[PDB]
Amino acid sequence: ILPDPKFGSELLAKFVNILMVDGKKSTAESIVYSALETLAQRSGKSELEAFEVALENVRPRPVRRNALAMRWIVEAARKRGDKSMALRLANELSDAA
Amino acid sequence: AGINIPDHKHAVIALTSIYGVGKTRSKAILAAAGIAEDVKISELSEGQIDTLRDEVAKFVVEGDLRREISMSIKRLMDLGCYRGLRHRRGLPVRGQRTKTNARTRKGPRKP
Amino acid sequence: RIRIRLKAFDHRLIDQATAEIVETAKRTGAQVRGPIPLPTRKERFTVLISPHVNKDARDQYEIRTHLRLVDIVEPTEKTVDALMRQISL
Amino acid sequence: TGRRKSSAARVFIKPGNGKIVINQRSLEQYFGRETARMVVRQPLELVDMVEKLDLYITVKGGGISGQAGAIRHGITRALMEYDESLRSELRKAGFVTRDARQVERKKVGLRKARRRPQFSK
Amino acid sequence: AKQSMKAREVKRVALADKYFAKRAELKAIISDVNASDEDRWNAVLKLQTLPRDSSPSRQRNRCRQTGRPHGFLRKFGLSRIKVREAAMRGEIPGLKKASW
Amino acid sequence: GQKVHPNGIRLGIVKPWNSTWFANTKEFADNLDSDFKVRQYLTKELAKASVSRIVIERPAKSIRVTIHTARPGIVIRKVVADIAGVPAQINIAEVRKPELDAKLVADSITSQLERRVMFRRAMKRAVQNAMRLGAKGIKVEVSGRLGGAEIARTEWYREGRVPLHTLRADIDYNTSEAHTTYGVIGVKVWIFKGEIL
Amino acid sequence: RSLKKGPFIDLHLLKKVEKAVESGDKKPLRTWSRRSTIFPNMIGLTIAVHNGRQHVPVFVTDEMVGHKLGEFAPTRTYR
RNA sequence: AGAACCUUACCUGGUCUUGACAUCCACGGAAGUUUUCAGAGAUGAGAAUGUGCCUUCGGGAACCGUGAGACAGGUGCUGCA
RNA sequence: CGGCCGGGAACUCAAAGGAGACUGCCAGUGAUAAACUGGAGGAAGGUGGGGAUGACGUCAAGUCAUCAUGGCCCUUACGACCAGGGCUACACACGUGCUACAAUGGCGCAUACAAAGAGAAGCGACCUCGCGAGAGCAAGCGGACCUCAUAAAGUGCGUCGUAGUCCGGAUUGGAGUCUGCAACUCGACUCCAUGAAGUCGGAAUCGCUAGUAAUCGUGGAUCAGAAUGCCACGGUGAAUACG
Repeated sequence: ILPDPKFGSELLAKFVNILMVDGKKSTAESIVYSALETLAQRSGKSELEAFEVALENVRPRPVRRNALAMRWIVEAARKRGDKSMALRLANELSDAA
Repeated sequence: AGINIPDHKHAVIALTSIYGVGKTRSKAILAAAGIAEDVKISELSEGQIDTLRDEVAKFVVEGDLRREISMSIKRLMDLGCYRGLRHRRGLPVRGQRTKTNARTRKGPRKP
Repeated sequence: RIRIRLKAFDHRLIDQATAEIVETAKRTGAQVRGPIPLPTRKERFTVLISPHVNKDARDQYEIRTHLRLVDIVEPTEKTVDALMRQISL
Repeated sequence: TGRRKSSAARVFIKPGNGKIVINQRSLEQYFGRETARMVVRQPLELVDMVEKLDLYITVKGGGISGQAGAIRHGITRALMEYDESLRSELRKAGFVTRDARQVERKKVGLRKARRRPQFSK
Repeated sequence: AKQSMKAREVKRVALADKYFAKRAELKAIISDVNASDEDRWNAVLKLQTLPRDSSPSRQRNRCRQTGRPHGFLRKFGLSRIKVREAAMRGEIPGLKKASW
Repeated sequence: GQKVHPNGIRLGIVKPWNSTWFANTKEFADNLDSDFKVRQYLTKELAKASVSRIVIERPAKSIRVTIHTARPGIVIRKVVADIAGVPAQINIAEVRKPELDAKLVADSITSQLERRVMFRRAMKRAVQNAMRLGAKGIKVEVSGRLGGAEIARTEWYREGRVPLHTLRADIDYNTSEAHTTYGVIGVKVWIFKGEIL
Repeated sequence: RSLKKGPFIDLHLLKKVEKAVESGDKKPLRTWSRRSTIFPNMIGLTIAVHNGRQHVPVFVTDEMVGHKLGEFAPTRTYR
């Protein structure tokens, strides 16, 4: 299991892994980079790196808790399109805050 | 003219809407007429449209293509060949498999 | 200049063949360089075993024909004697 | 020299202070996708003498991450032939190299290497 | 795979070897199209007077010792079962259990 | 259920092939046809000559056929020189141990069956003569209509040690078919000599 | 056909059409090589194709001058 | 691990039946080659040419045709021999 | 400024002969035994991975249709031949794949990366013609050199924007190209036009735990030509295994 130490964040490695449907890694990296760009508008308190309020979600081991949380996040993200590479992070921030 | 009135589309994509000219034929017509391939019809002036009308009417038009297809199929049917017989009975002509496939040619799967 | 190619089936067979060739080459002299082994050609093809209904039953056959060659910088009378004791001029 | 999923990689030591050229081209021109540079920077960051010494690399075969792993094994073999203390310090951390994870041979009677076809009752 | 079928095969390859040359010249003057429409017509004339046999279109190249029309290879010239038995009893160089 | 050939899996392990010649594709095809035709011809003309092994070698435009067998004073290259368009020569290897020969014991079993000797007696005589010579393993098997009745059986006898999942085992296996008034009977014989590789 | 060379017509059909022009009256023009196409000498003829078991006559005119012979007589049937 | 006639083992009409394929007997002719007509082709009738290697030269040896007896052929049946 | 040649056998590659990991060592557990866990060394640590390797017998399972054979039958025949047709037919259902139902998407431009295999009664450089399937010319190569042979997803720019729309491609018409005596039942491909159904699938069911599945491409056998099939190879590359 290799991480992505460009940003560290093995949780974001899991995120790009579950966003790597059909094995497309560079495109999922572009997706998470657009997500980082749209997240740097606010950026919270290191919110562009880690997620604090997104852990205790409305639909809940802590590793399995985070796995179910990110699964629900990806589901509610890919549920709609309309410039998905911003609408997915829009749904993410709506579910988080 | 009357037909092919889209909104916020490029010229080559717009010219596809006429029954008888599509993507590559629109590209060839625009190359012969000297028209850009990316300009929308709303930004396009009528000075190119009056030439485009004759440039497309040089080739087959909607009604002419429809009546040509109709006269060809009725000609083949009245000749009574294998093509005409399969066109009358609703069977494919190019040697497709009517055992399980050719549902689009045969009709709805009611029985 | 003069390239002598040879082919065999067994690895020890092609090894002893090239050994005999390089031994008679060191005998005749003329500064013969060593053997040049080339990558073998693998001729694989699957065959249905039984003549009836069985698709998972297919064998795997391997062909490993070893093809090597040696070089001669200048052909001489002793080299042609060691020849007449594949050729490319 | 090292390899990774059928991708040969040859290395050469040359002190250049930031000169990384692969196949007579810069790394930013030849490689890219903003992940290969990072996965080859990952050994270069902790213990690898990032400056004061550079490495001329050539690659043959492979794709992107395969060539990245091949040149990573190449630079760690260059470090090993340079000295042994840094090799031991790399092996103490999570940098054990030569990971043999090649592609499995296609089987017979299957749709892929480890995929049995669908069968009904 | 019968004696009659192998007789048909050997007479087919014999007629092919006999009438190969004139059929080859006919195909050559058919492929060479620069002029001589009437000579092309006469080439088709001779090609139609030539029987339908004696051509690689007729050449089926089935098995030799068994005559099996299915499961043939142009490298060994026999059936799948016969080349399997040949590699089984071991009278052909190579053909080991391929394992890579 | 369905095992593999011992020789067919140990072609490049212990027991070598019976043909040594290289050629291109069509040359390999016609040469295979020629060698199979001359093998069938030699077998059907010397079936009573106790023929065991036919090995062919073609270095360069020359056939060398060696017959590994016992009792060599039966025949004495005419037929192979007439059929093949290249020069050919014959050799005869009078090998020892005439009882440890798979083709010879298959011929003897088929001859006893066509002479209507009992199956158990024939198998017992075969395995006893095989083990008395000084062998290590012998497995015989008769298949098909054990008595000419309407029920077919596969009676097999073993003795000593006949391994099959050991690839370094010097095991030779041979099949034979006898054409009798009750059909055909297929005999499979296994001879295990030693353990060296 | 490859549509550049001569449209293939069989020799026996050619000579039977010649005999029909001479004295054959164009009625009993039985054909078996339906693989041959048609070219403008077959206008208003009565050609009997051997599509199935016997020969069935079909009138061929200028509206079907460029076509194939096996079209005008089918080989398929429904209940 | 491959249907366009072949494959083809099948059906419509024409054929040959010691046979398409292996062998025996007696006779004639080396073998072979160009080519025309009836015909969808299989098939029948012609017109020229070649005539050898050995010669016990009433004939050897492959080859083509004629007549009969053996047989042959069968992808016809029985894996419940 | 092409490994192109001198030069070198350093390195890759090539095929050989060997070596390298065998519970080899330490601690603990375990009836000191067998055996297990952790750790160092080590490229590989507990048969490293994969293929191959199929027990006595079961289904009187399939094959006398590839073949071999006891018996039965045809033997002016069910035997040999010939042309056309069928094997590709179509009220319907089932099975295995492929293409999609698009926005990690389509299309336009430039461009990065192989393994493996095949080739002479063939592959085909290179030029010209052609929007094209391809045609004329033709050196090299039964071959690590010559040819197949331009890999694509990816990268960089642009176009639209959530619609059957620029997704998708069935069907049909006109015209061409290839092999093949011959392309209509009964081939493939291409130029243009038409562009349908399809908007994520019910009860239910199948495969998969690793650089495997998932996705994209290439080659080969078969074959005159004719595969979404089969057999191999490569590119990117997951999540889960508490039980």
